[PDB]
Amino acid sequence: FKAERLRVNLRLVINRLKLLEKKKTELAQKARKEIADYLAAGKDERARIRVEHIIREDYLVEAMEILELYCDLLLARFGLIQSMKELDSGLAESVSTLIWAAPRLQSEVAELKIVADQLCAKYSKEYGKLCRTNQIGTVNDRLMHKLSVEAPPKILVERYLIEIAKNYNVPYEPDSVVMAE
Amino acid sequence: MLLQEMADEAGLDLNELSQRLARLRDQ
Amino acid sequence: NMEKHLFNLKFAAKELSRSAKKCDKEEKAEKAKIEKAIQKGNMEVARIHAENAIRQKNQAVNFLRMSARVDAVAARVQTAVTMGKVTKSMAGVVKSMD
Amino acid sequence: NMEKHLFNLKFAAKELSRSAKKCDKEEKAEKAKIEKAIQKGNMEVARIHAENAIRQKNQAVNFLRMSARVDAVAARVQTAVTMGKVTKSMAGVVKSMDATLKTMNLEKISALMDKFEHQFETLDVQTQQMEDTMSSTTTLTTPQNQVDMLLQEMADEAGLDLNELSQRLARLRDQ
Amino acid sequence: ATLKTMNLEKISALMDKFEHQFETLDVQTQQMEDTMSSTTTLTTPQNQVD
Amino acid sequence: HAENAIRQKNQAVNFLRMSARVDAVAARVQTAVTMGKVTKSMAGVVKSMD
Amino acid sequence: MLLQEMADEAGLDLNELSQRLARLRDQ
Repeated sequence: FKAERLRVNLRLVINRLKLLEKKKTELAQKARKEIADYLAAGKDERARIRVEHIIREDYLVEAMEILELYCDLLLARFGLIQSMKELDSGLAESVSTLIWAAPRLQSEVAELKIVADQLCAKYSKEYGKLCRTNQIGTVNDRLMHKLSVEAPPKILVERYLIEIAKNYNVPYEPDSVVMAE
Repeated sequence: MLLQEMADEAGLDLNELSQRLARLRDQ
Repeated sequence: NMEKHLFNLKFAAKELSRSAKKCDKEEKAEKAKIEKAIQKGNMEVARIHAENAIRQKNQAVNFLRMSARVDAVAARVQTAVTMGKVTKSMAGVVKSMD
Repeated sequence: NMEKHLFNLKFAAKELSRSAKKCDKEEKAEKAKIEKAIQKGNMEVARIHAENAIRQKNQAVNFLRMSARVDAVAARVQTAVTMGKVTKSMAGVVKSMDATLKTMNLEKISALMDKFEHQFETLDVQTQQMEDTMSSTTTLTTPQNQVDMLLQEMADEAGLDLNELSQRLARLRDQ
Repeated sequence: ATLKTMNLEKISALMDKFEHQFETLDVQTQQMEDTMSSTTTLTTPQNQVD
Repeated sequence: HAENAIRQKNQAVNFLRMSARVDAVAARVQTAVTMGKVTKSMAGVVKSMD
Repeated sequence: MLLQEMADEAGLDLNELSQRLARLRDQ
């Protein structure tokens, strides 16, 4: 385990997350316009897939915001990392989430895997790849939900479509079966 | 915005939401 | 050796400044083109030229800031080079006077 | 290597822009031709020229958008090239400054400067003593009394201003 | 090839090194200037300049 | 442009002060060189006259 | 140590105990 390596990788992860969330917000605007165009036509069951894409990306942007927050938290309390040998309570959440989410966002942010390495190679109490996955039952549940790979609720998709239609001056008749239940 | 300003200046015509979507995401 | 690196740094700064100027000029031209296209009624060509103009504006600002940064770094390196020559000369003088 | 690719990219962008301009011009011409043909009554030639005009319009718009995209990419690549040159130069500067500051560090520099100061103070002392002796060597060619008198006469002549005892001392010595 | 050779880790370290080296040079310049001034004080009296 | 102007002003003042310091040092060294030539010549003269 | 230093300088990556063992040997 190297400390300065972890510091540099944390700063890089922060910068990368900033860039990614910016450009993802922009792409989300453009793809929302695309969904509005799709709704202009009679194609409805396809706009639901497109808006699934959109809300997945939005969950992802929120999760990246949370991860940037946690990385900056670790970077603000880095000396408290170097001094102690076991992490305190103030850093349990950050370390846990940054180790749990690394394989999730490993493709988007590469340096995150190095951060996970330095945070797994520094600890031995319930640590190590195997024990690091075993002791991952203390991560932020909200971030787990944002990065949860699951079909979003249908009613949520209908609400997303209703709002986009209402904004882009396009008519849309929600599926009452899901819109009312 | 640039297109809107240029149109309005020329007098012719051409032929926010994120917060509501976030509030909806909070559920 | 370091003098060559200083020369390359100053050259890169000047190149960035020139590119910023050129991009500002191109923005000024694309504004004329978008005005023409909005007169003709072309919405898509107006969109294209607006994208080009905004891109040129932003990249010109970026090139200008970048050239400012490289100018600061090159001024610092030039100061370091001159002071290194001075320090070497004063070391030689100290040896001879000793 | 990358500079060549940047050059080719910018050349392709300019070519696309030129082609878009040319296609717009050709559309403007085909509109004249279709007007003529619709005057003559030719329906088929009017159809042909309308197809040509619409095609030229659409392909000109496409070429324009394509040239915009290639322009963005080429600007990005040019930024990358310039920043790569800057980064290489700053790496070279870092290496050279590392070598130098290793050889000429703050300790050595401070000691060298203290030595410079002390050596030139010693030289200040040498100069003072050397000058005292140089003056003591030639005192009968430059009498103080004559210099004082010359200065007094020159002042009085210029009208401006400047800003014996031995006998009393001898009488005192006799006691 | 370049980003493999000059990656973000190496670039960040190189820039931290640049900053620290030129800060050290800032210190050297200050001290060198203090000494340069202390060397020549009888040719440039503060009272005369004032 | 304000950053550039302020930076150029400050670095011009710094360069001017730095050049003044180096000018003082160079004048001192030139005095030392001339006096060294004079001292060498007077040593040679002393030897010959002896 | 040489490999670690060369790696860290290149920025890339590569893909004490005796005292504890002696204390264990003392039993």
